[PDB]
Amino acid sequence: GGMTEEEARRFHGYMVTGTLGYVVVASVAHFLAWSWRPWF
Amino acid sequence: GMTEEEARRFHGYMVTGTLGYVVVASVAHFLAWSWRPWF
Amino acid sequence: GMTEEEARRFHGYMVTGTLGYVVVASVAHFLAWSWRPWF
Amino acid sequence: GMTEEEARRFHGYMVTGTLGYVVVASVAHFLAWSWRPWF
Amino acid sequence: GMTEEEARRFHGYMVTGTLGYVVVASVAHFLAWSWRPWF
Amino acid sequence: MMEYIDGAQIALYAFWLFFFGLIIYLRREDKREGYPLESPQGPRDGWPKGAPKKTYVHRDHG
Amino acid sequence: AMLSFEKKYRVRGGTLIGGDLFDFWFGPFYVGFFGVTTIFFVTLGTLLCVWGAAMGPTWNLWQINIAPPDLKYGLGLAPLREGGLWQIITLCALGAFGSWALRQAEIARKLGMGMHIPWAYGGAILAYTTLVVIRPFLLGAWGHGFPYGIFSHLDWVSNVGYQYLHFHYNPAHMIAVTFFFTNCLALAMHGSLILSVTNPPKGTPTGTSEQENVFFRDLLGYSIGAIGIHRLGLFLAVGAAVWSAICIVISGPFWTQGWPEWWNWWLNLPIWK
Amino acid sequence: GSSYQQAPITNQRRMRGIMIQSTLWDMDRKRSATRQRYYPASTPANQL
Amino acid sequence: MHRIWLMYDPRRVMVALVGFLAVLALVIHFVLLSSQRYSWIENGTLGADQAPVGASAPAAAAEMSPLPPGR
Amino acid sequence: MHRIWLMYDPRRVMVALVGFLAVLALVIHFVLLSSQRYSWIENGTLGADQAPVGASAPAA
Amino acid sequence: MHRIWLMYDPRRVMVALVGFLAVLALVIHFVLLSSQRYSWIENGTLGADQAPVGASAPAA
Amino acid sequence: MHRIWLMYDPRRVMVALVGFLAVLALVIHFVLLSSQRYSWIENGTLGADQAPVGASAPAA
Amino acid sequence: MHRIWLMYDPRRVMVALVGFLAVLALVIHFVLLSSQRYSWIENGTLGADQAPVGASAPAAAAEMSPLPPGR
Amino acid sequence: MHRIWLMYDPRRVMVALVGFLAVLALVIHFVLLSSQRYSWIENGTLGADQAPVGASAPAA
Amino acid sequence: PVNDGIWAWYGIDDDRPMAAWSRFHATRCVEQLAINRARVGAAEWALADVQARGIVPCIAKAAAHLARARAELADWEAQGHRLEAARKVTPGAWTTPVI
Amino acid sequence: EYQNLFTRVQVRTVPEPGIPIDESTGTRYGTGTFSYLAGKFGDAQIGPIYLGWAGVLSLIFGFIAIEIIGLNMWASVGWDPVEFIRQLPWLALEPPPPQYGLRVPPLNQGGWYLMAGFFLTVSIILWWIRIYRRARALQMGSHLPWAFASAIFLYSTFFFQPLLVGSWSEMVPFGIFPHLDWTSAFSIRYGNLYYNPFHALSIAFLYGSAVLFAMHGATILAVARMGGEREIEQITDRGTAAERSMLFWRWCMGFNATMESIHRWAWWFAVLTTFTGGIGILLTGTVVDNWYLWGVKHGLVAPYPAQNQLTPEQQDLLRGRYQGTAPDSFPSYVV
Ligand SMILES: CCCCCCCCCCCCCC(=O)OC[C@H](COP(=O)(O)OCC(O)COP(=O)(O)OC[C@@H](COC(=O)CCCCCCCCCCCCC)OC(=O)CCCCCCCCCCCCC)OC(=O)CCCCCCCCCCCCC
Ligand code: BCL
Ligand SMILES: CC[C@H]1c2cc3[nH]c4c(c3C)C(=O)[C@H](C(=O)OC)c4c3nc(cc4[nH]c(cc(n2)[C@@H]1C)c(C(C)=O)c4C)[C@@H](C)[C@@H]3CCC(=O)OC/C=C(\C)CCC[C@H](C)CCC[C@H](C)CCCC(C)C
Ligand SMILES: *[C@H]1O[C@H](CO)[C@@H](O[C@@H]2O[C@@H](C)[C@H](O)[C@@H](O)[C@H]2O)[C@H](O)[C@@H]1O[C@H]1O[C@H](C(=O)O)[C@@H](O[C@H]2O[C@H](CO)[C@@H](O)[C@H](O)[C@H]2NC(C)=O)[C@H](OC(C)=O)[C@H]1OC(C)=O
Ligand SMILES: COC(C)(C)C/C=C/C(C)=C/C=C/C(C=O)=C/C=C/C(C)=C/C=C/C=C(C)/C=C/C=C(\C)CC/C=C(C)/C=C/C=C(\C)C(=O)O
Ligand SMILES: COC(C)(C)C/C=C/C(C)=C/C=C/C(C=O)=C/C=C/C(C)=C/C=C/C=C(C)/C=C/C=C(\C)CC/C=C(C)/C=C/C=C(\C)C(=O)O
Ligand SMILES: COC(C)(C)C/C=C/C(C)=C/C=C/C(C=O)=C/C=C/C(C)=C/C=C/C=C(C)/C=C/C=C(\C)CC/C=C(C)/C=C/C=C(\C)C(=O)O
Ligand SMILES: COC(C)(C)C/C=C/C(C)=C/C=C/C(C=O)=C/C=C/C(C)=C/C=C/C=C(C)/C=C/C=C(\C)CC/C=C(C)/C=C/C=C(\C)C(=O)O
Ligand SMILES: COC(C)(C)C/C=C/C(C)=C/C=C/C(C=O)=C/C=C/C(C)=C/C=C/C=C(C)/C=C/C=C(\C)CC/C=C(C)/C=C/C=C(\C)C(=O)O
Ligand SMILES: COC(C)(C)C/C=C/C(C)=C/C=C/C(C)=C/C=C/C(C)=C/C=C\C=C(C)\C=C\C=C(C)\C=C\C=C(C)\C=C\CC(C)(C)OC
Ligand SMILES: CCCCCCCCCCCCO[C@@H]1O[C@H](CO)[C@@H](O[C@H]2O[C@H](CO)[C@@H](O)[C@H](O)[C@H]2O)[C@H](O)[C@H]1O
Ligand SMILES: [Fe+3]
Repeated sequence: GGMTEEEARRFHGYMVTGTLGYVVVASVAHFLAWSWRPWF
Repeated sequence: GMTEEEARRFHGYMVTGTLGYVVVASVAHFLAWSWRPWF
Repeated sequence: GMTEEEARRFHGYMVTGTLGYVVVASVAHFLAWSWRPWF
Repeated sequence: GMTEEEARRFHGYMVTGTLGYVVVASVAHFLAWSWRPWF
Repeated sequence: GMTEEEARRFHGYMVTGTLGYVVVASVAHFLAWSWRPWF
Repeated sequence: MMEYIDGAQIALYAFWLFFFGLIIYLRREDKREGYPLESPQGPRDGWPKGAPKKTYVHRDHG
Repeated sequence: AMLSFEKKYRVRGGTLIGGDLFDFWFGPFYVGFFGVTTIFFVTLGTLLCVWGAAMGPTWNLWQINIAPPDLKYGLGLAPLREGGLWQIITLCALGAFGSWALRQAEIARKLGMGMHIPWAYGGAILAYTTLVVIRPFLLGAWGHGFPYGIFSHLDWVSNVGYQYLHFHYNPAHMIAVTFFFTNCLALAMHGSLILSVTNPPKGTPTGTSEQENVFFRDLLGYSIGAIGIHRLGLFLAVGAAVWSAICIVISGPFWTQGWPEWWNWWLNLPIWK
Repeated sequence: GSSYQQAPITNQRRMRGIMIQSTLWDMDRKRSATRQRYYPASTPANQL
Repeated sequence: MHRIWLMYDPRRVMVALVGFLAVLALVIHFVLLSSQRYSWIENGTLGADQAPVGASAPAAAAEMSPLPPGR
Repeated sequence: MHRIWLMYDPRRVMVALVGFLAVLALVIHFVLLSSQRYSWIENGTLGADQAPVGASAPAA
Repeated sequence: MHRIWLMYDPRRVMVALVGFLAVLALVIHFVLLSSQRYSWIENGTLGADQAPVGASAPAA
Repeated sequence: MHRIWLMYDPRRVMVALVGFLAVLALVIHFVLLSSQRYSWIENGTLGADQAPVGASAPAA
Repeated sequence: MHRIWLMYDPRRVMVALVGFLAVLALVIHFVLLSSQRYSWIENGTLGADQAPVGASAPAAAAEMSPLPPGR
Repeated sequence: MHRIWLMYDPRRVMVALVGFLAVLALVIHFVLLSSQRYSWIENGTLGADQAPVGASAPAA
Repeated sequence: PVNDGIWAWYGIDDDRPMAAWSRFHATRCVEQLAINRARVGAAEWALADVQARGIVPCIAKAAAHLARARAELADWEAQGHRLEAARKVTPGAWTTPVI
Repeated sequence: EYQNLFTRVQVRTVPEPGIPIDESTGTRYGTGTFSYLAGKFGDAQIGPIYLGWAGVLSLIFGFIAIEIIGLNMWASVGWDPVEFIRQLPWLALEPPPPQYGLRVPPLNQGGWYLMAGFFLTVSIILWWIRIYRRARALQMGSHLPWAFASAIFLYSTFFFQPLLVGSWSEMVPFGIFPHLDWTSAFSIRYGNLYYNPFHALSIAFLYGSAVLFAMHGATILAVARMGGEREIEQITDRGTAAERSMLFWRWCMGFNATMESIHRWAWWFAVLTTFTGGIGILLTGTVVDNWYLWGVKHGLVAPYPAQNQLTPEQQDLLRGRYQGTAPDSFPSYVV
């Protein structure tokens, strides 16, 4: 199957942005968990 | 597989059903919270 | 594989049967709640 | 396979058998209720 | 295989045999009930 | 009443009689091929004598 | 005597040791060098078993009991009355079972067959060698072997089992039992299928590989095929003996508590500790 | 015994297996699982 | 709604229906026969005022005993 | 209703039915024979007023 | 929304739906029948003010 | 980003999703039902102040 | 860095990634749920100063010579 | 040194490396979590002076 | 992967398209060229046999198989040309040519 | 030397079998497919299944039996889904208390057990009928259903022996480790099952089944290169693979089977495992109550020197009681 470098560059734009957005959500979840009950 | 028109049409329903599911879940959680808070 | 109009016919029955069942189950819960509430 | 008039003919007996069975069960339940109620 | 007139004949014996057996069982219950009733 | 004989002993000898009967049957079946044996003294069967060699009918196809 | 087709096959060759010297038959039996050694170890081992019975309390076949030595003798040969006779018989049995396997290899070679049968029998020899050599040696005394006696070895099996309080909880034993039970099921299915196509009801043609594959397919949901069922039967039967040897060698040398408390690791997985 | 009196519901085991006390419970110390061993208290509402 | 028999072969549906009704009836009869209030074979002749109520305690009987005397 | 015998061979139904009725009867007889009230081989000669009854009104 | 039945065969979906609902209904009835509060075959007649609650009596 | 449905066949995704959501929902409900605090079948009618709380640190 | 997607089929990547994150998330929640400090369904309403803490190293003598609990 | 990527397929070494790091990381975390000293989920808020220590020699 | 098998788990893969010189890829290429030319020869012999005996649906598949054998050969010929070009520009490469 | 233990070259066929041999009533369910993994060890086709009326009902009855067991196990850990997986092998659905004998017990004290046992038993009988009908539809002998009847016989003795001794409490609990607890306690209660001669025989055939399948599996693989795995053609049209198989065992141990009759040895060894087993269970607690003492009577038991000797007052002191009922009270001892 094909996969051109413009398709790869378009996919990378979504894959990075989705990854970072998920890490941002997770960062808020840890901010909430820590303010509720710190683990250190 | 799908044409792009089929994907557009499908996605709108998929987003709608997801949002409807999240709405009902949010009401279910706030009912549960008002009954017996977990924090 | 159905035709589009044939899927549309089945969908009408399928939605109506689903909502009819939910209606019956709603009345079952009205009776169960009147007999012995769980909250 | 089954033709549509043949399906419609069969369905009339399925509905009648179901109704007869539900009726017999309804009398059975009301006998059982009058003997020893469960609510 | 089975023809419809031949089914109609067999259905004669089958319904009659069922009802005959049910009658015999009804009498066995009348005797059992007279000897030691269960309600 | 019988002190020594009991139902477990009886059942066990019933099994032994059956089992030796079965071994005889199986040894007759084992001898449908390769028998009677060739020997310098002529043909030999051993014991028990083997069942006859069996013919198989194939199908007429469809 | 000979089977009607046999004479053609009785060539010289395929021996491992003796060459032509022992390359002959006695009635149905092939001899060879390992046939000679087999009969030596069989005769010596048997006559010593009969001597053990003679100096024991009874000739009753079920009650004869030739016991290993006390544990205090360690890895030495005990006095013959005291278990040394069991130790000599054990050497004869090893010599016989080994000779039998190597004789089977000479026979397979003479017939141009693969070596599967000698190796499949090696699974049983492994299990025996584990019970009387490897496990006793790891425990440090020959006295850990089982006694030679038709019921007295069952008393040994019983007591070894309860040395670990509840031997059913041994995890390798569960696998070994599963193999033995699965093997007996598979044997019944394979035996039934072949006989059912070769002995169909009277007035029915002889069946075919297609019919047995179709039947087998809707029994298990997949068709195993003719080579597959023989690979499976060999795998299950020999695998049972190998897992048996594992289950007994771990009991004592490597695990000493009751077997039920081995399962404590499962309760303590951190997802649910 | 001549006749049987029930234990309180909190003394009744919900696992009926006869060897469980030696085969599992003597090694299992988990607090949730230990709490699951017995039925919880149960009271007619008008007695609360 | 009769078109359900065009998509499903009624030969197969009726076996599944008969089997489902069979297990459901048998489950309910066995449940009741094991209950206190509805053990009709032993206690069917009691009036409703004297049939058991509230016997939900999960160990109503002694768990451990000899077998009944063997005769 | 006779066209049901076009869907199912009565040779199969009659055997299946006789099997079902045989097992059903066997189950019901065994359930009764296992009971106190209807263990008729040992106690069938008792009058209806002498036959066992399950426990009345517990903790009355 | 009807195009869902183009994407999936309705003959498959209805069997899966019926199976799922039957099992779910069976599970929920078993869970309730197993509780004390909803042991309805033994205690269905009690009336709501004297039905069991999962609490311990005050002052023991 | 509806073109997600071009790289993934939605016929496969919707079955995977519904299977996941069904199992996860049941796991969460049974985890709650198993807990002291949320054993709602036995204790759902208790008020929020009456509901159980797991034990604190010992000095608390 | 985008050329990593020339090297791997993105349909295989995303499925492996989502499966990895789902399992990791489940594991971390169930590890926490079995702890005492983060048994949040039972004890989530406790304040942080009231939540359980795993016990310290002993009092520095690490030795016993007690006095009874009061009768 | 970049010439090793002609000797070895980068596509396959990367997968093997990611797998190796994941396994090693999970092993070390669970080894620590099972210890006394580093049972950080229960005792992470203890100060370093308060955390457990494995028993010393008696020096006698 | 049929050729490297288990060693593909450790990232040895001498089939992959290569444009720099590599004695390992050149070795694989020389082996696979011979095998695929023999495989093309057998495929066209089989077509000639089945054409001669005339069975129509078999002639169709024999031609389809031959086309696939030619295509799989052409890939190895392309690999051979890449490596042979890289051989000429790279010191210490082989003296015998690829392809 | 090639061992023939796994297949390096599989072949696909685009149309397929799996569409059955001509079969009449019932329906073929699903479309055939190939597994490459199945094709490594055996034949690759994973494919269509037949049920008919008896197969459908067997699955319905059996599913209910499985649900009742699992729901009771899950209820026994208080519906905790974590403890359900963590404790799964220790969980059971447990038979009724002994004092009920054969009477119907309370629902939570064995009533669910008897229900699950009933639906499982009906499901097993309906599966036997399903197999029997399928063997005849494919125009085969009835060897497989009678082999399966031997397994069902042993299984039924876990109902009939409790019936004969007069209590459902004696039945086997549904549960992984709990049924092994029962298996041990059965041998304890009845004074060591090793001395039950039908148990000894059942083991002799269980071991013999492994001996035969090891020998036969190896034999056929050893001649498979000569076509020896085409066993039906070796039976109807004997080849050199059959002749060599006969000569190997003849030259080894002095006697041999045939390519057909080895499958009869196989069939009878497997069948006799469970048949002798069932007889031994039925005799236990009904004819013999202590198998070791039956062994002493019939001379099975090897003598050992005494490990202890009791005095006559110890003989009276060391007799216990038979185990009774559990204490149904929590005594205060204060006065
Ligand atoms: C509980 C579950 C059990 C589970 C386990 C169950 C195991 C069952 C399988 C084992 C038993 C079958 C063994 C067998 O068939 O061997 C072939 C042999 C002879 O073959 P043949 O083809 O019929 O004849 C050949 C002859 O015509 C020409 O041969 P040749 O001229 O070259 O050589 C002369 C013969 C002379 O025969 C003998 O010497 C007989 C030797 C002993 C025969 C078996 C006696 C009983 C068992 C052993 C007791 C002594 C053992 C110490 O030489 C030979 O043929 C020697 C080859 C045969 C060697 C067989 C060795 C078998 C050992 C079995 C060990 C059993 C251990 C328990 O057959 C026989 O001699 C007759 C066998 C009859 C069936 C045995 C069952 C009888 C049940 C009682 C019925 C009433 C009384 C007969
Ligand atoms: C301390 C333990 C006791 C002991 C107690 C018992 C007891 C008790 C029994 C046995 C039995 C057997 N024992 Mg013992 N056993 C001991 C020591 C041993 C040793 C050994 C090396 O020490 C061995 C090899 C054996 C070997 C054997 C077998 C020969 C025999 C079982 C045959 C069989 O195929 O069963 C496996 C086959 C079956 C169980 C048949 C099952 C068929 C059914 C139809 C399958 C239904 C499946 C269904 C559809 C799916 C259900 C799904 C679930 C509901 C979820 N025992 C010691 C002395 N043993 C049995 C026997 O026959 O005794 C005489 C038996 O009952
Ligand atoms: C000769 C003795 C040996 C033996 C033989 C033997 N066993 C056999 C046979 C034979 C010859 C068979 O032909 C038979 C078989 O089918 O084999 C595949 C069987 C069998 N041996 C079995 C097991 C077994 N055998 C054992 C042992 C033995 N089997 C002995 C060693 C053991 C042991 C050692 O404990 C076990 C556990 C089974 C695999 C099988 C019989 C299968 C059976 O009866 O199943 C009944 C059905 C159920 C329990 C229900 C299943 C429920 C599904 C999971 C539900 C799915 C949902 C469903 C679709 C819903 C319904 C909707 C409808 C509308 C469709
Ligand atoms: C509570 O009662 C039970 C039931 O009696 C006692 O358990 C008994 O003893 C065990 C050996 C056995 O396993 C069990 O089946 C059962 O038989 C249990 O130990 C507790 O005992 C105390 O209460 C007894 C009781 O029955 O209430 C009481 O028994 C005596 O008094 C009652 C009247 O209150 C009378 O009916 C009994 O006949 C009488 N029995 C005896 C032997 O005296 C116990 O008193 C004594 C002295 O045993 C109580 O025991 C104690 C130490 O307080
Ligand atoms: C408690 O004890 C223990 C447990 C032991 C302690 C723990 C220990 C350990 C070792 C933890 C390890 C953690 C870890 C290690 O790396 C964790 C690593 C996590 C990572 C990397 C997460 C990455 C997430 C990325 C996501 C979600 C991406 C989403 C992508 C989206 C949404 C894009 C959608 C669009 C697409 C695809 C394009 C379609 C095409 C289009 C439109 C087109 O073509 O046009
Ligand atoms: C005990 O507590 C523990 C467990 C320990 C705690 C931890 C918990 C954890 C880790 C939870 C994680 C949760 C999670 C993720 O991981 C949760 C993720 C949730 C998500 C994503 C939910 C999404 C739901 C979406 C739905 C329902 C969509 C429905 C769409 C419908 C109906 C329309 C279908 C299309 C139609 C009709 C059109 C056809 C047209 C066609 C065909 C055409 O036009 O062609
Ligand atoms: C305490 O217990 C625990 C377990 C812990 C608590 C938690 C429980 C949980 C998590 C529960 C979750 C529940 C759930 C989640 O979604 C439940 C979801 C339920 C749903 C979706 C129900 C839908 C029902 C639909 C029905 C019945 C449809 C009937 C249709 C009929 C009759 C007509 C069909 C069409 C035909 C015949 C075509 C004819 C024409 C044709 C052919 C033509 O014209 O061609
Ligand atoms: C766990 O705790 C517990 C206590 C168990 C609690 C839980 C309880 C639960 C979960 C209960 C669920 C109940 C339920 C859910 O669906 C129940 C559903 C029941 C249903 C649907 C019943 C339907 C019955 C229908 C019948 C009988 C039809 C008979 C038809 C006949 C006779 C006619 C045959 C046709 C003929 C003659 C024509 C031939 C013509 C031809 C061929 C032609 O004309 O061509
Ligand atoms: C735990 O609960 C527990 C305690 C168990 C309690 C609960 C129990 C329950 C739930 C019971 C349910 C029972 C039940 C449910 O439906 C029971 C249903 C029973 C039924 C339907 C019985 C039907 C019987 C029919 C018979 C006998 C027919 C005989 C026919 C004959 C003789 C004639 C044959 C034809 C001939 C001769 C002509 C050939 C001519 C030809 C060929 C020609 O002329 O061509
Ligand atoms: C929601 O769905 C869930 C998640 C719950 C599904 C999951 C279920 C799970 C996890 C199930 C797990 C099941 C397990 C692990 C089962 C283990 C079973 C084992 C190991 C069983 C072993 C032996 C059992 C035996 C031998 C039982 C035999 C029983 C017999 C023979 C009973 C016969 C009963 C009869 C004939 C009853 C008749 C009824 C009458 C009224 C006549 O009473 C006598
Ligand atoms: C399991 C319990 C179910 C309980 C069900 C309770 C009864 C529900 C049915 C109500 C009947 C009226 O409901 C209505 O029926 C008509 C046919 O008459 C269906 O009509 C459907 O088929 C017709 C053709 O036949 C199409 O032209 C139409 O577009 C389509 O919707 C409707 O979709 C349904 O909404
Ligand atoms: Fe075979």
